[PDB]
Amino acid sequence: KLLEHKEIDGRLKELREQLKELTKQYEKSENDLKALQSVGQIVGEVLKQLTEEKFIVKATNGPRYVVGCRRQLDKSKLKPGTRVALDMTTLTIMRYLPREVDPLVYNMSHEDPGNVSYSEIGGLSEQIRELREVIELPLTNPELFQRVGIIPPKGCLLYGPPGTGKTLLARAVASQLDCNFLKVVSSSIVDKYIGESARLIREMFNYARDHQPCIIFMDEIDAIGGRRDREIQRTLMELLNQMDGFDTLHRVKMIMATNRPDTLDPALLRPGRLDRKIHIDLPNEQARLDILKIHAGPITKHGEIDYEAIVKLSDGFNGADLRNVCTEAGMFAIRADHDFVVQEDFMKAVRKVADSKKLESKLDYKPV
Amino acid sequence: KRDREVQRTMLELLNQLDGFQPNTQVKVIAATNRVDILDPALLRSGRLDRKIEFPMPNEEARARIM
Ligand SMILES: Nc1ncnc2c1ncn2[C@@H]1O[C@H](COP(=O)(O)OP(=O)(O)OP(=O)(O)O)[C@@H](O)[C@H]1O
Ligand SMILES: [Mg+2]
Repeated sequence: KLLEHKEIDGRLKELREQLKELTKQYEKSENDLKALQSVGQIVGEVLKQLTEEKFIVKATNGPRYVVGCRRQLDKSKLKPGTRVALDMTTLTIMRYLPREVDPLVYNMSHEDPGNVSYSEIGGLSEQIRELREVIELPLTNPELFQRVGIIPPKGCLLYGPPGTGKTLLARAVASQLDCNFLKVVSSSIVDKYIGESARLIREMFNYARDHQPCIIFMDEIDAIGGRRDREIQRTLMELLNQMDGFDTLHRVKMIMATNRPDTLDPALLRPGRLDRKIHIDLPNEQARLDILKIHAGPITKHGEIDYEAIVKLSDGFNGADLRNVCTEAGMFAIRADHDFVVQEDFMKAVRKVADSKKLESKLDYKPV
Repeated sequence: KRDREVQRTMLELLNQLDGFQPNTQVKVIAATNRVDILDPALLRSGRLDRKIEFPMPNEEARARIM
């Protein structure tokens, strides 16, 4: 008798479970239909309050209006520069939002910088120490700075030949410090809309101040930091003004990277904006050996590898050149169908990358 | 090598190809006749790992072409 009872009871249980699921989609349908009745609200930044009731709000890029708080919102918190939402019928203020992220700035913060560590970067121990003293120590350990009274340097700029690792160094700093990191190619900040770039960089610095401890990195800064087309200079003025707005308390730091520091306008080169300069020169003999060891580490070689002879031959090479040496040795192995790599592959790769650098008619490069 | 906008475009090309997590599965191929013009910016070993010279076609190469 228990089989029929179990059949009907299990059917009942399954039916009630399906009924709970069905009531769930019913509630979802009612919730989204109730949502459909909702009406959006116009966003906008605020301005001077004339009285305890009437305020001036600059509705987005549109015109500014004289409006009022609804009835219940705060009055002391509404100061010039608070993002507020406005009704589209009487334009009154309700639901004053914290601030805008400017989704581009969202992208430049939550962008993967890699798992690079200080170990993976080699040959710049002096530069790594300087940068960590300028950007890491003031952030992680401020009490030394405030008690001692030292104004921490606002930012540091990195210059050198292409492929020396400035960007790699910035990536390592981003990856190893548990913080909020901002990186954006300078060329991308420039926009064809009127004055959009100045508002872009203003909102980037506002986000950095909002999301301390925040770190903003500049690569190819000479795109906009170049010597005095019109919007470039207009946004450079905004850059100078905004980063002159760094208050001593702020846990925000600046890194600019470039390949032609001479083109940079001396305006940034002045003290008070960009004090500490770091030169990442072509890797030295021991530096080249260290970089080569780092890059050839994970490869599956067989037998002894004479890194010293390679470093003897690899004159004028940069870190990217050594990475190419490793890659071309790997490709000689892959063409020869060796499951491994030998010293001869590294030899051939060094010679090949040397012929490639022959093409590299690198013009002499000069600091700031 | 170093208008201003062409510079901006080529800087964007440089950093969408070498900096801050490139690669995944995008491979670029570059062709030009004036390699002396480009010099310092793009030709970096990190950016264009291979530099493939196309020589003046050889005797047997010319015969094969015809
Ligand atoms: N000292 C080094 N140790 C290890 N790898 C290095 C070193 N220097 C350069 N490299 C490698 O060479 C390449 C250079 O890339 P990167 O963009 O960091 O160069 P860069 O000199 O900072 O150029 P740019 O300022 O134009 O971005 C990277 O793949 C990096 O891993
Ligand atoms: Mg760089």
